[PDB]
Amino acid sequence: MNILIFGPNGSGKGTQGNLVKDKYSLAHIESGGIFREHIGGGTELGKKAKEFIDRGDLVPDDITIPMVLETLESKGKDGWLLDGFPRNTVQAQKLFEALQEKGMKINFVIEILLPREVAKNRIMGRRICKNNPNHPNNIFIEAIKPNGDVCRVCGGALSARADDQDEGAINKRHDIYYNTVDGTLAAAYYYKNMAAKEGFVYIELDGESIDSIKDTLLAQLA
Ligand SMILES: [Fe+3]
Repeated sequence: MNILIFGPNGSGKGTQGNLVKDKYSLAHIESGGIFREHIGGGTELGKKAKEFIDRGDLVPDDITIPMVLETLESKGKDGWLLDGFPRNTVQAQKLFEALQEKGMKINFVIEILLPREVAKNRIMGRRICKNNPNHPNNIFIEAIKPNGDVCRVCGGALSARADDQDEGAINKRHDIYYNTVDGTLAAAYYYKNMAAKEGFVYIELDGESIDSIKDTLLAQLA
């Protein structure tokens, strides 16, 4: 079983991913760890990539893509979930041609739908209990709305991390995702539009009841 998953920052994508690869026993291949296996453990491609990195440059796709495929072959031999790559349409199209050339089928693409404005807001609405950071508090998600200026769960003092209030970096990351011309949503639409031709199933998830979404999906797989 081979899955792609797409979703903006603050859609709980990593969470849904995790739930999926547990239930179906898949290897969660994330775009960061690909470069670690390579650029760390020094593969032929890692070595060539690091020359670009060490210069202030991004890796070109004809290095990036072969790398993604090598990780999928070796770590993904029994089923994989790809999160975070492809970020764009040039990458998406190249990825898909590379996949066909190596005969790896996609079985499901998953897209977590969520409006730009609502996504920013779940990032910004997110407060951390000082007693236990796992205690989920969010001004903008009702189910988990905090209790005054203190933790919904245990009533400890809760603060904001200022990476969550960095509208600079959040909008840069979202300008890329919600880019329907050639960015991440364009990458997902590209797959959506060939789902039937290629015979994979494309699953849309309403990103706005954390565990009623976790079985709109569990239901739709195998
Ligand atoms: Fe707490």
